[PDB]
Amino acid sequence: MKTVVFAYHDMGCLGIEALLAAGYEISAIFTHTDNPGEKAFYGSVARLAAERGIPVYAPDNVNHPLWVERIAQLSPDVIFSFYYRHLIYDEILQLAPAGAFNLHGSLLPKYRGRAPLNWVLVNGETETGVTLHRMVKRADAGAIVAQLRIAIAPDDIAITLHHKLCHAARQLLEQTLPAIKHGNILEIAQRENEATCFGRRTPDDSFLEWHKPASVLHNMVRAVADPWPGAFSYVGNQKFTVWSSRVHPKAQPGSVISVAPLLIACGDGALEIVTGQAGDGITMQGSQLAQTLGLVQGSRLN
Ligand SMILES: N[C@H]1CO[C@H](OP(=O)(O)OP(=O)(O)OC[C@H]2O[C@@H](n3ccc(=O)[nH]c3=O)[C@H](O)[C@@H]2O)[C@H](O)[C@H]1O
Ligand SMILES: Cc1ccc(/N=C/[C@@H]2CNC3=NC(N)=NC(=O)C3N2C=O)cc1
Repeated sequence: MKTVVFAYHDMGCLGIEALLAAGYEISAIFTHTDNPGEKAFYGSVARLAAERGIPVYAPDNVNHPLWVERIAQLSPDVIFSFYYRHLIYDEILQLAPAGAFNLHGSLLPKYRGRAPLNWVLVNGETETGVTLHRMVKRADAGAIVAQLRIAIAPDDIAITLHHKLCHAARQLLEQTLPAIKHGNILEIAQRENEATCFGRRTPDDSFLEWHKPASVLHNMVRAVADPWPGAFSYVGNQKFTVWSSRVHPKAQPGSVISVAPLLIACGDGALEIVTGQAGDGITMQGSQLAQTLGLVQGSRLN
């Protein structure tokens, strides 16, 4: 079976890895260029393809006609997206007779959209999953071919959850790809009244507002802990990042209760800044972070 593939990130790499094991011919892979703001810790889909002799591109707009045209000539039987970031129109999606699929890290139709890895940790979800589905004009909405559910633990952060999502993702593809290759899918439409959609995330989305409950602020620390861009606050004009934290069950919110442990009063309870860095400084424990910041007992953040 012949395939053209749209992939990036660790999921991109495992997807391609799974396609090749299961015995497909990946005729070409589309991907993206890396960006300076996003710590690139993950597998490179472009290195993967080169490694295996597959043609690889990263056009900013795959939906431009010339690209539609090169894709149509490759005669993809099936189309696979694994963690690609832009929409692929119905023109490219129609070109595959056996159809097109996407692999997505959520219990669809919950957490459609972007960065569900991170969104579920922000919202303090106790479980999540991986879904493989028909890829249609409308984002993350086509019929579900398979789904594997996995539990989020309280001590989990973005990096630990991501490796569980990838582990789950590879299994899903072992449990799915032969069936797709042979012509044997139970696809079920997604239930629209259950659906949720969460949008694009930026570093600025992890600003810490200390009027919130601590466990809310703690779940933001967890959702973008390193290698994500880190939840942050300010001391004066000084930005500083909270890399890891701990909820500790009469100081007003955003006030430094103690500086060792470095403990900030929130709206409800208190959050311990276990580790953090000031501006572009090195990472340190919280007691040291205070000293560098000039924080004292009773200091006010924004
Ligand atoms: N099917 C979806 C599955 O999740 C992917 O998320 P993504 O890989 O993070 O990619 P993206 O949404 O584009 O977001 C990444 C950008 O967003 C930044 N980001 C991501 C999460 C977050 O919590 N904060 C943040 O700033 C990253 O640093 C980077 O700049 C894709 O959204 C879809 O493929
Ligand atoms: C705002 C936004 C923008 C893009 C997006 N997902 C893009 C990604 C990549 N390309 C896709 N192509 C198609 N035709 N359908 C999909 O569901 C797609 N996606 C599914 O993960 C999700 C939300």
